[PDB]
Parts: sequence; structure tokens; C-alpha cells
Amino acid sequence: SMARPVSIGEAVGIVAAQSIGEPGTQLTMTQGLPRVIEL
Amino acid sequence: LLMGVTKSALSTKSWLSAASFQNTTHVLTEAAIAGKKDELIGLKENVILGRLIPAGTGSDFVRFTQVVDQKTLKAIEEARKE
Amino acid sequence: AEPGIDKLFGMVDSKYRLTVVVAKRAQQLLRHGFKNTVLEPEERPKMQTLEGLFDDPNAVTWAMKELLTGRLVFGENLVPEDRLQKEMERLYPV
Amino acid sequence: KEVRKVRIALASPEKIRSWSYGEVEKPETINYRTLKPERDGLFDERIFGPIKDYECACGKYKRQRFEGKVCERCGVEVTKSIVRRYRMGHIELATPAAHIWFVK
Amino acid sequence: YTGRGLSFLDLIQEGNQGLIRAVEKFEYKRRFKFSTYATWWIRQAINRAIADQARTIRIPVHMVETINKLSRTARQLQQELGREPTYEEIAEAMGPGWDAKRVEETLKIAQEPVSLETPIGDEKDSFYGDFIPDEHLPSPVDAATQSLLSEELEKALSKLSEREAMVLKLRKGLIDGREHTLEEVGAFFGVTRERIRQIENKALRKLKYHESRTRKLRDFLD
Amino acid sequence: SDPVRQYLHEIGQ
Amino acid sequence: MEIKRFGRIREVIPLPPLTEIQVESYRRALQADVPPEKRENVGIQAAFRETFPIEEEGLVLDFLEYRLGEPPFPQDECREKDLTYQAPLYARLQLIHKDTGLIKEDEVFLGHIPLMTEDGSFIINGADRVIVSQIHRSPGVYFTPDPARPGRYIASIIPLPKRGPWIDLEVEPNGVVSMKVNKRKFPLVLLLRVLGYDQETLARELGAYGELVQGLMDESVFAMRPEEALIRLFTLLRPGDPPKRDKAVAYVYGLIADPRRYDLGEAGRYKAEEKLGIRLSGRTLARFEDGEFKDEVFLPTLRYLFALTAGVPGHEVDDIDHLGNRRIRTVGELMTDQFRVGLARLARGVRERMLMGSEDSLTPAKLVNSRPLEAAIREFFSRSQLSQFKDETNPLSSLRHKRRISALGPGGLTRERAGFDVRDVHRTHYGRICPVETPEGANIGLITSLAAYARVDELGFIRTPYRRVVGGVVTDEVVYMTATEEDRYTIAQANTPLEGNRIAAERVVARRKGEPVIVSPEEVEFMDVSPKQVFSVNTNLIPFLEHDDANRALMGSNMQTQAVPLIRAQAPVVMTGLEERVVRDSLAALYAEEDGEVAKVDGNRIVVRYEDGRLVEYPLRRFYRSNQGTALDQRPRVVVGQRVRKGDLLADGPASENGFLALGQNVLVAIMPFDGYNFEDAIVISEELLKRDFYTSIHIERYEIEARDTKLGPERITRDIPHLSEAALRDLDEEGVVRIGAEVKPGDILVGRTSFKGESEPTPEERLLRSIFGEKARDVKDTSLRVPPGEGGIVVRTVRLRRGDPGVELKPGVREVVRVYVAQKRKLQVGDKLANRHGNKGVVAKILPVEDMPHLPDGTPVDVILNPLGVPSRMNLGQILETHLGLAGYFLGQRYISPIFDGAKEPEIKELLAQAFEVYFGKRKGEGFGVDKREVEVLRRAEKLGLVTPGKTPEEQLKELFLQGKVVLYDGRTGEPIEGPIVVGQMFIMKLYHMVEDKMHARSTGPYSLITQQPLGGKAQFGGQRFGEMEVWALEAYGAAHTLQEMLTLKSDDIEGRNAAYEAIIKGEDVPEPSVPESFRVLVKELQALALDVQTLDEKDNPVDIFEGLASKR
Amino acid sequence: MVQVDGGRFATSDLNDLYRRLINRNNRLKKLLAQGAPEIIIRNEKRMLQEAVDALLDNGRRGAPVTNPGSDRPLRSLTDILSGKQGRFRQNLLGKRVDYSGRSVIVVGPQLKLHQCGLPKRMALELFKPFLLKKMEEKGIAPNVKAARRMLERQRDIKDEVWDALEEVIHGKVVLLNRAPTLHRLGIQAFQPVLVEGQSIQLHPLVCEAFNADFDGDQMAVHVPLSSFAQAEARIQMLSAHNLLSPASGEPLAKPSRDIILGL
DNA sequence: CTTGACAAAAGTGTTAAATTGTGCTATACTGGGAGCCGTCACGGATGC
DNA sequence: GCATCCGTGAGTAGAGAAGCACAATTTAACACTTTTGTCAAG
Ligand SMILES: [Mg+2]
Ligand SMILES: [Zn+2]
Repeated sequence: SMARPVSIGEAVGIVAAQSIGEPGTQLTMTQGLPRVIEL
Repeated sequence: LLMGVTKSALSTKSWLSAASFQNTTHVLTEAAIAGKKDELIGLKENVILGRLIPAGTGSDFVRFTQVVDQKTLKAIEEARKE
Repeated sequence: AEPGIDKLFGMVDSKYRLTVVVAKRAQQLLRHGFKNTVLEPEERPKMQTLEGLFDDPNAVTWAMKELLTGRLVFGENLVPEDRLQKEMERLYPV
Repeated sequence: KEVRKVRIALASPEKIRSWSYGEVEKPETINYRTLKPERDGLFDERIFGPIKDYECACGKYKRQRFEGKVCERCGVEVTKSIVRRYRMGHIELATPAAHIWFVK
Repeated sequence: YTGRGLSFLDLIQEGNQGLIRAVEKFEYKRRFKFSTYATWWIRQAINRAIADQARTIRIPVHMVETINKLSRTARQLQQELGREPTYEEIAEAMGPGWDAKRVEETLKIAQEPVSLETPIGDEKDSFYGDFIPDEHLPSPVDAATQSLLSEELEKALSKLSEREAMVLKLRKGLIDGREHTLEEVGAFFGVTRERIRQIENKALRKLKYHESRTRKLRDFLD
Repeated sequence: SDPVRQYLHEIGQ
Repeated sequence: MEIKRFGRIREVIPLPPLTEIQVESYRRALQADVPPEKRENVGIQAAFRETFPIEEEGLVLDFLEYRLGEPPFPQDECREKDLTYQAPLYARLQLIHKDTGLIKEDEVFLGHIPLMTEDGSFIINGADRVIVSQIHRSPGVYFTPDPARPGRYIASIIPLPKRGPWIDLEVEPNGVVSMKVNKRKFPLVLLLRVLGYDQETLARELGAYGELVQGLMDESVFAMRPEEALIRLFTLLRPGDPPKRDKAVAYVYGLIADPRRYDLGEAGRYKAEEKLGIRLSGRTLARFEDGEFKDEVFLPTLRYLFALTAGVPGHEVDDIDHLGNRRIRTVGELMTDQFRVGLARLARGVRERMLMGSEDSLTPAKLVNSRPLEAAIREFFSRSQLSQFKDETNPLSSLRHKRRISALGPGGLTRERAGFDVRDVHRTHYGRICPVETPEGANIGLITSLAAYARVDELGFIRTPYRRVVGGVVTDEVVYMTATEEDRYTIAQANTPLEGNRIAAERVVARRKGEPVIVSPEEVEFMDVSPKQVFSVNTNLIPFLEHDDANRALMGSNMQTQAVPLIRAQAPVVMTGLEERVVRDSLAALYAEEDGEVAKVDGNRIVVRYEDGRLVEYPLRRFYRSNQGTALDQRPRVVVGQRVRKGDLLADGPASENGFLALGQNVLVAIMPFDGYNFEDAIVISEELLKRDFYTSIHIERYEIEARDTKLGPERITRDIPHLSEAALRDLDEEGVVRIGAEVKPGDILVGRTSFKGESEPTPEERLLRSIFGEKARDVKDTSLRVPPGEGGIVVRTVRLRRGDPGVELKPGVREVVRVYVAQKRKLQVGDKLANRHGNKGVVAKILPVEDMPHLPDGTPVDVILNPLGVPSRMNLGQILETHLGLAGYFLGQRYISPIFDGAKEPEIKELLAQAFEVYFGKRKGEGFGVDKREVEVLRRAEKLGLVTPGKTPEEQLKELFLQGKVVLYDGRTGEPIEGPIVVGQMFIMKLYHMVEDKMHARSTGPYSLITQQPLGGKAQFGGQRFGEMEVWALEAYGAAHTLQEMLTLKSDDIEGRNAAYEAIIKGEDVPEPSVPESFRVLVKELQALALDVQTLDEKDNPVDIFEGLASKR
Repeated sequence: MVQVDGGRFATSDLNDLYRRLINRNNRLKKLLAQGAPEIIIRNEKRMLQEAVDALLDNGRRGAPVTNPGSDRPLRSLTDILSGKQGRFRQNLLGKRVDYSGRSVIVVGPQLKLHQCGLPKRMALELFKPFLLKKMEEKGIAPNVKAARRMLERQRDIKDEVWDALEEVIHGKVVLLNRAPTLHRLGIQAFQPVLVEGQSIQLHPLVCEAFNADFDGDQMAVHVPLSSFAQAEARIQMLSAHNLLSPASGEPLAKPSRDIILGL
């Protein structure tokens, strides 16, 4: 989000979960969201 | 070992976060018998207790930072090492 | 965007340290009624009011602009907390 | 001091009786006419605390100066009414019963 | 007896208690069979349990039997008049000592409490408890204005004399929390019950003059 | 699983 | 303003009554008008004949007849007094002493049957309600293939819902057929022996298929007698019970052979005979006669299953989603089913009452207790999922609600169990259920609407009409026919060309079992009546439906329901032809019963002198508040002395213009971006709309208060409220209620009420306060009703109901209730939601002055500016064609009727545009004006974009642009033209019920929860906003630790923190450090109630008390 | 067990569960004292075990216990803590908050990236405790309690109150949230600009991050109170400080729709 | 500032009605009642 | 190894149906001092 080294203290785990989950509804749904869920 | 996100989350040390996710009866049953002591490491545990999360401004790496002006700084310095 | 936000982010190793410094300075300014400010009278933040041009009451705005000047010293274990609070009260009565 | 850890463990029967301020012996809740809690019931002021701050059930004490005092007549401690959110009771079972969590 | 507030197993166990009492009081010298006499005690125990255990707010047997009579009478009037009876009609059919006021109060008493977990709407995500405010704990506004009044009152009492302010704080219970008598104050200072009433009014009068001059205390009166 | 049926069996003996 | 009608398809029959699904079904159930001796065995009449006679086993209670009396109160009285519009029910019963032989007859009062209004709704507790029809799997016998193992099929026997167990017949791998009852699997051989079947009978009937019969010939039980085989089966069904012949026969009879407990249903029985090729005597799986069991359906069911497994040509599996296998339970059936349940409960109470207590002297009045009957009826009309609060925002809203079909409800489905199959558009929905109309979201495919021409038959199957085609000529014979019957014919499309009645096209588009095929005219057997039968009423009101994507047509039809009535509502310029029928069938307007002359015309009533001479006075509903708060009023449309024919309009109803449905306004629309105020569906409107009061609606809000009996004294509704000045009480009359006509604002008193204060000594600070001022504390406090924030208006009605009033059944302890109606005239403002019929919706984001809006060269400004970027992705081109047709009608002064799929095409629209150009521009030439310099510049760009032909005169090029729906548009801000021609036309836009006035809410501090001590939710309760888990995740990701902690503690449930924070802020101080939330304290105590020792520790593992020593025993 | 304004009492399901346990426990004590046969004692002890089970976890074993007259299972202790409606997910991991509001959003084309249009009526309620202090500092009201009485009635609100509200919100920011909050930019901080009307004006360039359009969407407004909360929002959560997507590093606040088309 | 004495306010001891709790009904009566149903995948255990 | 039943989970906002007798306990109506509180007197 800042194009610079991450700052110590950022909850990157929450960011990672939101980053993966946010486009979940844009998947066409072994294909699409079901493929992601089983992985 | 490789486990899914659901099983990995339910096997975490902190029983507060695991009980608040799923299988509350199962998580609390094993935690109470084992006498588990939640150390409040993750974010969810401090949210439940209304504590400052150990991330961002709540992280110990920046939370204890002090701010002072030069006039106050010199006044403290000139009064101690004198 | 906040004025000089790029310069504010460049003075700290972690972006959350900047917020801690600004917020702690803001309450120092609020506690002493802005009498401990390092800003010159021509540098004090101002707001436009119908009666006239008056001082900005938002201490967060003051704290950010103070840090841009460079007259504030921030860090960890600079001075004891009890010594800091007592000394500021003496030299800035409130 | 600061809260740093949270521990969960089984509660012994002795520990449960240590938590409780009294045994709930009757299934009554409140009087149908006065709407006031019944003695030895699920809402008894003698067990869980006064309905209103610093006032006993009978009405002998109605002031904060008697903090920590238990009225000799009514048996209700003169304290803040917020203790009814924290003070617990207990039911002495005639026969032991298994906790369903550790069974099913 | 099912459907009257108690489960089937509760009815049986209560009925068993009456059966035990039947055995103790049964007499075979009368040559009556056991079921003839036991039925009275089994039904008695079930009836008493319903009158004692079928309601969250317990109602005595006399009022339960009164509530039962009122419903039976109202139902009989309903089927004869072809409509819901009025309270005057029900009271008249009940007999002497009954008016429409008593019928309404009895119906008000017969109101069972409603569950806090009763859902609203098709969705199973709302209950009655989510719409009931807590009226016991003071609101942040009420707590603040109490603190504002306390600091303005002690500020006004500062203008009083050292003893004059003490008397009002002691008579009105601003220190110990309890209103004291002019006597209970006559022992703290060793003065006469008329001494206090003499000054307590004088200190009261001076606060009235101060309040009229500043008007920093009227808004708290509401 | 049925307490009522269990009781009726017990009294049936 | 003439109306031009498009279309080529001639509809032989009109639309059926749009509320007949409600009205006719409830009439059939009640049978209130038919004499008792001619009542058929349906409805509640069937319920009486099923539960009765009640036999003690020598006392019999028999049913002879019933009757329904007149309702105690009229419909308006029930609404005003919060009563139920219902009719008393009396049953004429006789008690028969089989021993003595004496019969006594009397009429007993069974309670009240709620009555349906003329429009098709009910008034339950003073509130209008609609019973939504329910769709489910039809009863009968079904044969579905086993998914686990290929080549095997399972037989399913389904009775009426809650009227018997579901039965499964499956061929086990061992070869023996199994019967599953109540989750208990057992071999059908045992039960088949119970019903009197030998070894030779099974072989003689089922032995001509193959090895299947060999698995049905276990001789271990064939030699066993049926009586013990009945007991042997009784052990498998419910094991443990003592085997007794009397008890065993009752259980088996009550399971498959008792009409009182098992009911296959009229639809189920008909399906069973049609599928298995048999004839059932009753509606049970077996009959119990002559002390023995006789088979009814099991043998044909097993015969079909064996033949299906073998592979005979005449046997096929059943599609459970096929609309011939799905039926509709209407209001009559739903009420009858609940009536039967209550009647069964009443019969059980009668049976237990007639076996004890003065046996010789008993009367039917004493034995019958009608409360169980009334309780079931009251429960169905109040607390049922299918009994819904009537949606009456506009007359179309009520019409849609009565035609809704729901797969949910008691006995239906739940979303969890609703998959892509029940939620999908089956091929048999054609002409029976609208394919596009459905609530998007979690209810997609579960709540649907009946098709316009569709009707529900007696058995509950939806039928759609088709025109009979014989010998290639299309006749006027219309056959209403079900989906299963539709599969047997080749049905052509309604758009097939015809030369008179002969089919003209050699290739005909047709459907064979739902599949599109090309057939010859001689192969066509039926024809579609019209394109309108495929869609519902709401979808049929969308012009140019064929040009809109289905996803956006869904939105357009749904939002027509949300349109609010307008004081100047207009019928759309482009209509589909159903606008008049919707108003007529909604009963919101008033029409002449026969030919006559109007005698008196007034805003309150209309009097018409009919030809027969009788004077009929029609009161006019004026400023009535609907369930949604919209004002429903009828405005007279006739004058004194005017001659009216039968069916002529007398008074327009809500959202109607001269008998035509008027859900919005006809405004001039420019399709062009405007300075970002059109960004992402936002809408720009002109201030001229507000000047002439378009999109202005009247809304009425109801406020209620009760004066109660209290233990401290009764609450008094009075004008004398303590500690308030005259200004606050200025608008209150002597009785304490606000005067009618007063303007009320938030914080103003609507009615004054004083309540006795709870006995509690005051705080010493207050005691000194009263002592200083010499003011004695009063015994009453202000508990009056005030206007909530963001509300107000004009007081138009005050309703005061007092205890003892005739028909007012107040709750005990309530002396009186006062209801105040406040009406506000709402104009269109920023944030209000506008929409059209094509799914284009948006909120008003900017209101411009008239001089700022784009305008035509003649000086006419546009009314609405729409963003063209909302068209391409949504693929709803009907709004564009409506705009083009609206532009032509704006200058020609005419409206249009274009039926869906058969209406105005572009060649017809362009030729209308050519005529509209001759008045658009020919008028300019006569006035002495040539071509604008600004127009010349636009035409120079237009030929560069390929929009006009080079080399033509400016007049011809302007005409070319006009035929495309585009005009030269000037910018009101600059005066310069828009660099390209803009599509400008007249389009019908609706104002929706979602208004920013009713949705804006804010709270600093307010009520808190009882247990969690957290703020409540909802604007009505002045609650806070929910900061859920995902919002917490957002702050965690941002690293805003202190912002998160405030919301968790300081602003939600830190009782000490929130009190200190508020006090600090009002003193100009910073809020203090927060503390532990009260919800965590609740969790710990609840965990302790679960016998769990939860303790908070410190760095040194020592216990830390978070309860401040308030829970520690000394 | 609370009396509602109507006068009827409302109670939780736990009280009925507790009463059943006490009723069965007390009956067992009398049955034991009377020397009842083992069959009667066996049934009572079995019912006591089921009463304990229903109180702790209703429906876990056997048929759920329901109150007479309804089929609704009683809410036991396990149900209170578990599930989406349980204590953890409804009151601990998320809460309803004070100083919060909600309104329909409209496009603010003239707004700056860090600015939002906040209705004055919402801001008066959202910043009421701050406004009461500001009104007391000026000559609008003698004290806070009198100031609050003025704001209770709309027709008693002077025009000088609105001028004081502007000084309250100077430099302060508010939090705008649109549900669902799929990522962290579903909550952003904006400097509120007081506007006439009832709708929130939203910057066009932040619509993509919020996944917000203007066909009826609504947003929640939140007020950070302390210096830490204000500093975090102005530095870390400000819209103009969050221009790149945390998921990919690409610009998330970027030209779209009419802005691209015009350029 | 003490009388002082004096009426109101409050406390207090009886006594009555009123409300509430408990016992007892003697032909013979002896094993309940309602449901019963259109999801799907996933562990995890429990046995085969 | 495998087949089966049980348990778990499945987006977020907002708006929405016996009397009766008798004893035992409690309430409420009295009287009674006894007590504060108060307005004359110095
Ligand atoms: Mg939207
Ligand atoms: Zn006491």
C-alpha cells in the first residue's frame, strides 16, 4: 500500500486474509472459489 | 504435517481465539481439562478482553516511544548531570 | 492528505511510531494548554472563525506541524516518565 | 496489576461453593403481587445483592455509610446494586450429575 | 393433565408423591379397592404441582383456582353470547364480591412473563432482549450532570463559613451520605438543636443570595 | 433417548 | 392527448381476475353462501366431516351443518379499533346416546373465522395481511433413480404435508425390496403379507418382469399368518412395546390406513391413479374393512417400480421439479389445514370430556370447547410465515403480494435445504410462473410470482391457456392445461404470422416438452395466447421488455412495487396495455356499478343516480395511512350531472391517473454525463421538478401512547406537565393532546402524560438543590410522547380509545390509548431513490437551478440527467427505446401502448420521430428562425463521427440526428452546445420508498442493552451502529490499536469508561484510559455458570480481580 | 426478569431452566426422605441428570426442552456462548458503538480526496458532547446542561450553534464504513465538510475501494474520540494516505467511469 | 446563643382482616404422544 | 480397509382444564408514645 519496506507492527496476517478473501465473490465458482477452498 | 485453515486455527495454543471461531464446546472442554493459559499473543484475544492489540500503535516496538522538546530535554539533562 | 505527510513518514522507521509521537505530543500540548509548543507565533496553526483568525484547537494538527520543524526529540527511553511529567509542569505551569 | 494471561480450568465442587454467596433453595423468582424478589429464590437479595444501591430489602438501611454491612433483619448486604451482575449462587444437588460437555 | 405447564414426567413424579401418600392413608378395613382411594391423592398431587410449578412467577393455589374459575366462566359466557364477554359480564356471572375492576386485576395478575429470547421476523437473528433498554444503570449524561452538580455545589459552599458549610454538608448528608438530625449534629459540635436550625437556615439564606447573584446553579434544578 | 418410554418399560416389569 | 396502440397479436381472451388466486380459493374453503345441504366435501366442510363423528366407544357427537354469521364490526371499524375482521362460526351438532337412543341437537358457537376483504386481504388485529401461496412437492407416488447406484430406482409415496409418513420402496442389493417408514427400514415382504397377499398372487402379477419377483418370494413369512405378521411388523416399527393384537392393529391402521391421520389428498390421489393406472377408493395407502387390511397403492407402486427397473417402454422417472409434480397451496387450503388441526384438538378435548362427568346429562355445548379451534386459527393468521404484513405502498404493491408464490414457510423449505434445483427456472414455469421476477439475494428462486394468465386449479396445479390449432387454422377455443398435459402437444409461439386464422409461415417456432423446435403448420396443435402469459403483472408493465437483460428486468419489475404515490402522478408515455387492468383489479379506484348520472360530487363522497333509480353513495377514502406510511386517497374524477356508463371511472385511487396506473412522472431526460454528479448511478434533477411539485408524496406517521395503571398511581394524559413552560405546551389542547393542524418538529410534544415517580430518596446534592430554591419535589414526572428526531409534520388525526368503549378491547391495566397521525408532504431531495421500469435506479445527488440544466434550442430545459455509462454493462436497452419513443410523443402530444414482445419497432419509432421533427423544427421555420450557429458546429462534429451524411443541408442533417433520438443540446452554464448530439427524450421515472429522510440516523449516547450493556440497534430505538467482526478486522489491518480499543470499550460497554469519557469531553478534556469491557465480565460469569474456572492472571501468574472486589466473599 | 414499559415482565430462558432443575432436585429430596421405591427414585435421578444437561447444553442429548405453548427450544448456557448469535461473535468480537451514524451516500464530485460531506444534523448528534463544551465556551449557553436542553428541541436551536459546530470538527476526521467490509479500505477516514441535507457526500475516487455505488447504498459514520484515535485515523486511515492496494500494490484510488471517459 | 414547649413526623406495639399454605376428599379406574421433511460436504470416531 | 451415523459449519449491514376446610403467615388499620423540627422567649 506504500510501495516501501513494511513497518514493524503491521498485522500482515489480517491484511493477507482480507487480500485473499476480498475477490472471492468475483470468482466464477476444481474451478473458481471451490478450487480455492479445497486448497 | 499439513492441515487446512480450519483445523490449523482450531489447534492454536490460545483457547480464547479457538473458542470464538468454531467448536466452542469442544475447544473449551479440552482447554479447561488441560488448564490452558492463554498468553494473549494474537489480535483476537485482546479484542475479547478489550485490550490494545499487539499490532500497529499497540506493538511493543513503537508503543513506548517518548516525545519531548529540546527545552524540556536540556532542562532535565542540565538538572541531573550537574 | 496531511501537509508534509511524506516527510513525516520519512523521519520514523515504523509508520506507527509516527502516530505514537504525534498523539503523545498532542496530549502534551493539550495538558499544558499549548504553552509548551515549539512553534513560533507566526508558525502557530490557525482556523478561520467569523469573529476572527484564532489558534487551531486541534492538538493533532499542532503536533504534526511541530514534528515537521525538527525541534522535537522522540525516541525510546529518552527520559524517565515520572521525571518528564514533573519537569514539564514546573517549566510550563498549568 | 495488569491482566496478562487468562486461565481456564475445571471448577471443583468446593470451588463452586466458594464462588456462591448462598444456596438457591426455592424455584420462586419474584412475588406476584409486590414484584419483589422472594427469599431463597433465583433473585433473592440476600444471596445476589440489593436491587438498588445501598438499600436493604427490609428498608432499615438506605445509605452508603453502611457499606459492607449486612442487615440483621433482612440479611441483605448494604452495597452497590451492580453486584447482582457478578455475585453467583449454587444449587446443592441431591445426587451428583455429570457435566454434559465431558460426556457428549 | 398434560399441556398445563408441566412435562409428562413431572406430572408422573408428582403423581407418584400422591400415590405414596395414598398408601399411608389407605384403609383396607373399609373394603374399598386401592384405585378408588388412590385416584383422589394422585389427582390432588398433580393439581397442587401445577398450581405451584407451572408458572415462572409463582401464584398461590387460591389465586390459581381463582384464575381457573375466571377462564371457565368467561368461556361459558363466550359460547352462550357468541362473542368475547366484557369484564362487567364476567364479574356478574362470577357472583358477589366481583366487579369489573377485580376481573381486570385478576387478568393482569394472570399474565405470564414473555421470553427475552423470543425471535422477531423470519430471520433468526433478533430477540425481544435486543430492544429493551437498561433503565437501572445511570446514563453517561446522567452521571456527568451529577458530577457537574456536585462540583458546582461544593464551589458554592466554599463561599459559606467554615462551620456554616459544614452544617449543611452534615444536615443534608453531603459528607457521610445520610441526612442527620439537628440532634445528631448537636453531638458532633456540642451545640443546641436550635443553634443548628438557627445557622442552617442562615447558611441556606446566604446560598440563596449567592445563587440569585450568579445564577450558576438553577439549570441543575430542572 | 426416550425417557418416557424408558420409564414405562420400568413400570411394566 | 391521443393514445397510439402498437402490436399485431390479437388476444382472444382477456386477463383473468388478478386476485382470483386469493378470492376464489377462500370462497371455496368457506362456502358461506351455498346452502348447507348443497355444500361439497371441500374446505372447512371437509374438516367437519373428517373429525366428526366423535365416538367414545355409546355416546356419539355428530356434525350436521355449520353457518357463518355477519361480522360484528365493519372493516373500517376493525382497522380503527385494532380488531380482526371476522365472522362468527356456529356448528349445529347432535349428541347421540347409542344405549338409550335419544338425540339432542343444538347450535354451538365455535368462534370466529377471519374474513377476506373484496380486494383479497385480511384485517388481523387491525392490520392488513396477505396470505402468500405456498409451493411444494405434490403428494402422490414418485419414481426417482438411485444416485449412489446406477440402474436402480426408488419409489416415494408422499401424502399431504403433516398428514402421514413419507414411504420409500427400494430394491436392496440382496434382491429383497425394502420399505422405510419413520427412518426405520424393513422388508416390504412383511407388510405386503399383512395386507392379505399369498405367494401365487405376487407371482401372477409381478412375475412377468424377471429376477425381481424372486426377491419378493421369501417363504419364511408367506406361510406365517397375516395376524402375527401384523404383530411381527408392529415390533419392527416401534420395538419394545408389549405385543398385543388390539394395540398392533391400531398402530398399523393409524399409519397407512387411517383417513383421520393419513391423507394422500385429492391432488395426491389423482396423481397416484394417473401414474400407476389404478383407481383409489379413498385417499389412504390401504383400507381396513371386515377386520382385515386390503391393499390400495402398495401393489401398483411395486408393480411400477419393478417395470421401471426392468425397462418397459411405458415407465419413466419423475422430475420432482416439474411443475406438474409441484402444486400450490392457496389461502383456502392453508386456512383449512390449520382449521383441521384445531378441529382435531377440539375433538380430542371433546373425547376426554365426554368420558367423565354426568354421563347421562351431557349436551354438545358442554362437551365442545372451541378454544383449541380458535387458537389454531388465530396462530395461523398472526404468527405464520405465510401470513405476511400487507405491502400496500401503491396498489400494484398489494396486487403483487397476493400473487406471490413462496417455497418457504411451514411445511415448505429453508434456504439451507434450498439448492440450485428448487431455485431454478424449470422449463415448465413457461406461462405459469414468471421467470424473471424474484427477490435477488438469499431468496432468489424461492419466492416467485404467478404468471399473468396463469390460474391455480382445484388440485393446486398451475394451468396456462393455449389456443387450439387444428388443420393449420388457429381457433378461438382456449384450453387451460397443466404442465404434464402440456408435454403431450406441439405448442407454437404467439408471434407466429397468421393470414386471418390460417398460419402463414411455413416454418413455425414451437415447443415440444419445453424444447424449441421448427415444425410445419400441420404439426402445430396448440398456440400461445399472448406473450404476456409468460410473465407476471409487474414484468408485463415493462415496455420494450425484449430489449432488456433478464437481470435488469428483474430489478425494474421489483422496484415498481416500491414506487410511492404522487400528488401529481402521471401514467407513463409508453405503456404496455395493463395499466388500466392493474388499477381496476386492485380495487383502489371507484367505478360505476351500472349506467347512471352522478348526483353529488365531493372530496368525501360521490352519489350516482342509477337508471333503476336507487341512490348509491360511495364514501371516498381520504388521506388514509397505508401499512408503509404512504397516504392512500381517492380523488373524484366526475362532475355533478355527468352521465356515466357501467364500469366508468368515478374516482382515481392512489397512484392512478384517469384509471391508468401512475407510479411516477413523465419527465424530459437527457442521457449524458454531467460534471461527475452522474457518477456511479447518481442522478441529476432540475429544480423545476420541485417548483411544479413532481415527485412530491404525502406520508403519514402514526404515534401511539397508553395511559397505564401503576402500583404508584395511574398515568394521567393531561396538559399539566411539570417543569415545562407555556411554549412547550402551546400546541396542546385542554386534554393534553396536540391540536389537529399543528406543525410538529423533533422534540415537540404530541401528547402530555404524567407518571408517578418511583419511591426513592434523592441524592444529597439534589436535596440541597431543592432546599436552596425552596421547591418541593412533585409526585409526577414527564413521560409524555414527543416527536422523534428527524420526524414531524402536520397533525391531521387524533384517535383516543378509552376503556369501556364499544369494541375497544384494551389490554388489562391500560385506561386509555391515544394515537396521533402526523402527515408530511415530502418533496424530492438529495438522497432520494429514483428508478425506471428497466432496472435503472439511482439516488438524487444534485439539484440544479433551471438556468444550469441543459436545454433545447427552443429554450426547454431537461428535467433529469442520466449517465450513459449505466447502459452498456447492464444491457437494458428498453430505456433507450422508451426515451426515443417518449421524445416523439413529447412533440406530437401523444402517448403510446407497446405490448411486450409485440409492439413498437425502430422503423415505427423513427417514422414517429420524423413527424415529431416537423413540429420540433418546422415550427422554428415559421417563426422566422434558421439554423443556429451552435447547431452548425455540432453538425460539423456529427459528420466526423459518422452520425450524419456529408453534403446534406443543416435541416436534413438535424433530421437525421432526430431520427436517431439525438438533438443539439446547449449547456445552460456556458451557452455553448454540447460537442456531440445528446439523446434527449421523455421517460417515465418512479420515486421509490427508500428515502434518505427515513434512513438518516445518528447517536452520541443512548439506550444500552440489559445484559451486555452495549448500545441498542435501530433508528427507532436511537441505537448505535454495529461494528462487527469485519469492521474490527479493518482496524487491525490498519494498525489502529487505540481506535479499535475505544470502540470495543469506551464507546460500547465500558460502563466506567463511557461515563468518564462523556464527562471528560464536556469539560474540554481528553477521554481517559479505557477499562475491561462489561461483555468480558459477562462471559467470565457465564463460563463460571458452566462450572469452568476462568481466571485472569498477571505477569507472575497471580490472580487479578477484574470485578473490583464486588464478587469476592470477604 | 424486567418489567417493560407496557407493564408485562420479560425473563430469560435460563430462569425456566433453573426452575426445572430446582423443582426436580427438591422433589428428589422429598422422595428420598419418604423412602420411595427405587423405580421412582431412578426416574427422578434420570430427570435430574436431564435437567442439568438442558441447563448446560439444551438439545445436545435427547429432545430439546421447550416452554409450554411454543416449540422454541430454551436458550441454554452453551447456546449463549456459541454460534454467530453467541456471546463471542455478537458481543465480544463485534459490538454496537456510540458516536455513530448512518445515512444514504451521494457523489461528492467537488470534494477533495481527504474530504467527505457530512450532514449538519448528523454532525450535531455525532459531536454533541464536544458541541456542548464549545457552546459553553461561547455565549450560546450558560453551561452544558442548559446547552443540551437547547439541542433537544429543533426549533430552539440557534444559528450560532452551527457556527460552533464548525469549530468542533476543525481538523477532526470521521470514519466512513460500508458493509460488507471485505478489506481494510472498507473503512476510511475523511475530514467532514458540513453540508445541508441528509445524505453523505462521498468522493468518486474512493467508491471502488468501498465497492460503493449511488443506487441506494448507505454508509456508517464513526467518530474517533481521543488524540490516539484521531492521530491513527488522520495518519494511517486517511483516504489520501491509502492510494495503493495492499493486496497487489497497484493504485486502488484511480480514475474510473466518467473520469477515464473524459480523459 | 439556651429555653421550651409544642405540633408534626416518626416510630411502635396490638389487633384485626386478608392473604397464603396445607390437608383431604373411599364405586372403579393401572404402559404417552406427536411426528413422521427437499442440503451438502466435512471430520472423527466406531465399529465392521 | 470401509461403510455409517453423528456432529459441525455454511457473508455483512438494517428493519423488523376442583373445591373446600382450616391453620398459618402477612398486611394494614389502629392506637400509642417518642422524636425531631420550630417559633415564640430571653
Ligand atoms: Mg448499490
Ligand atoms: Zn435490611
